[PDB]
Amino acid sequence: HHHHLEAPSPYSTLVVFGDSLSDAGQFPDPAGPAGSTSRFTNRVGPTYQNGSGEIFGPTAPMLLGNQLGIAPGDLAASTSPVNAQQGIADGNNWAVGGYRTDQIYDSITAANGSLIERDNTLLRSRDGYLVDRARQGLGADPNALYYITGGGNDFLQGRILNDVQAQQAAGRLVDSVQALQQAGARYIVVWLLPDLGLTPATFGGPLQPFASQLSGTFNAELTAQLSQAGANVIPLNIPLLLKEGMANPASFGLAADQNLIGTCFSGNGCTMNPTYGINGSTPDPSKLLFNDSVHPTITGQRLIADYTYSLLSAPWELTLLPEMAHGTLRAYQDELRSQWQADWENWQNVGQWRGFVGGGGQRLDFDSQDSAASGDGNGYNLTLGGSYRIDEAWRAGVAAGFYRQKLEAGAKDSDYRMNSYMASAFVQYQENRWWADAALTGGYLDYDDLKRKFALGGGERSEKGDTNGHLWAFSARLGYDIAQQADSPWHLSPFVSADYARVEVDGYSEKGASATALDYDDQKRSSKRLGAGLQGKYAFGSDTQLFAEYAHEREYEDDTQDLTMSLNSLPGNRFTLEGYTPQDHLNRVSLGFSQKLAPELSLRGGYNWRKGEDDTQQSVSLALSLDF
Repeated sequence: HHHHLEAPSPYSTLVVFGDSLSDAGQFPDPAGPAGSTSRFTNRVGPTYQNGSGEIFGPTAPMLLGNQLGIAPGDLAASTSPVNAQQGIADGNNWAVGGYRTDQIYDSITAANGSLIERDNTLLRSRDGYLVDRARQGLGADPNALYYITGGGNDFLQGRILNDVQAQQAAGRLVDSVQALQQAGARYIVVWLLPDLGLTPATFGGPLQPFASQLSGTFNAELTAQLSQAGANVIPLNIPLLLKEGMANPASFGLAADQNLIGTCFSGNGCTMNPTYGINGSTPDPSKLLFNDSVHPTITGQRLIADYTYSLLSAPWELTLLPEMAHGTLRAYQDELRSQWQADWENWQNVGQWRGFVGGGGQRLDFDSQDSAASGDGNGYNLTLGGSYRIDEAWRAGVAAGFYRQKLEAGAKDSDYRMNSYMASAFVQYQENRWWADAALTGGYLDYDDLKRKFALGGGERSEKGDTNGHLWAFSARLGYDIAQQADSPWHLSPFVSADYARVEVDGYSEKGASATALDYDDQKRSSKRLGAGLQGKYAFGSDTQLFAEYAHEREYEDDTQDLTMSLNSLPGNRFTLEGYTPQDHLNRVSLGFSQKLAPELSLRGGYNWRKGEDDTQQSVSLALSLDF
């Protein structure tokens, strides 16, 4: 039910838990305009000063939810006193600045677990997410995206001083994940803890190394526990992303000449950057990574959002790959049918081969779905074949087609290219106004160039791969000629069709092991179609003929597809996301002509138009048909 102007939007809403990394505005903003709320990142500008009247900017989950088409009201905090006083409805972001792992857990599972308190005074309180949901006979939302941060405050408060404590803290994070899973949550984004030695807070200090190694221990327990929790988690490899940013800051929109780990924008608990800091020569928070000692600036927030989005948006394109092959398979079949329609009531003599060679172009055009990217692309093909008239009423033959198809899909025009090699054996019957077709087709698929592009750092990043696949299909149809007359100049025939087609594309691993690089599972997509149609043609005296057909098909394999994958950098954490949904209806018209160039030699052309609810395919062909 997806609007075609919009990007995909798989999720009913975004529900968030965690700490200051994710808080959307639980606490009042004492130094902001009336009704302001606090987020832990820079203010929007132009002055960035406290008391300037400027609000705090957005945090990653807010930016992400927006990208994902989430209702804005959902992106607000869950328990702000400010919202209550203002009459603004509570949102789905339960993250609270200051929360340790145990508090994050309570905010999900416990009575009065969502506490907003400043200086030992309770500002506001409500029951943990699952508790409030339960008081409506509800578990988690099976269609929502869930999103969690946490662990940092455990560290700040000195509750993590050795490997054991770090592992225990990672376990408390996982407890939260499991609580949601057990409650029916089906998609959970989870942060690896950032490398805490690489924050202005500890960087270059004596705590740095112990900070870094305890961070490692935390994440190793986190990924290992999650590996065995069986929850559907999309892990964010934040530490690896940061290393990549450090090595190449300009690619993330950060200043390449600055100390991005040891200086911050605001100067709160950290060395203000002299150039881009709030009171520097040219203040610009977007040029820096850290707003204060641990909290990311607007640029960091966008990076986190874009990083999560790149992972989430991947299946919306990868799931289009089997659809490229169904596309070329169907164009291949159209080209064959065109030959049959030119041959309809007009076969070669008994015992004699009729062969053809031809080619053409095709276009694929997909509109965006809830879990599928919009995309389009051109291709070309070479097809040849031959039939042998066995008998008066029977004919058998074989055919082969080479198809080159490209597709540009997604926000950044990811570039996908495919070589399809198909062949078939077919049989035909026509006797006494009855006619019938049957075709067994096989195919090998070479996806020789797979370049996935996505927004990142105000620019774009690409990940690359190539893969293989194969397909097999059976097609049949049956009709009865309305012309009583086997020598009629025109023939007109209603028909029913049946089609099975299984396309399978092998999984593959994108090259290298960047933080954004994905490894995909095998993919398969089946089509079961029943159709009815009308075909006809008119001969203008043995030299020229025109034929056409219309068909309406029903897809019975119209379940939303899904793709299983993992980050190359985190091989033990596989997750499954939704993709292409085959629509259940398609309509086609085919036009064609045959013109004799000589006794035994016909020139033939075809045009095809296929329309589903979310796509349009087109193809044109030209062929020569000679008689042996």
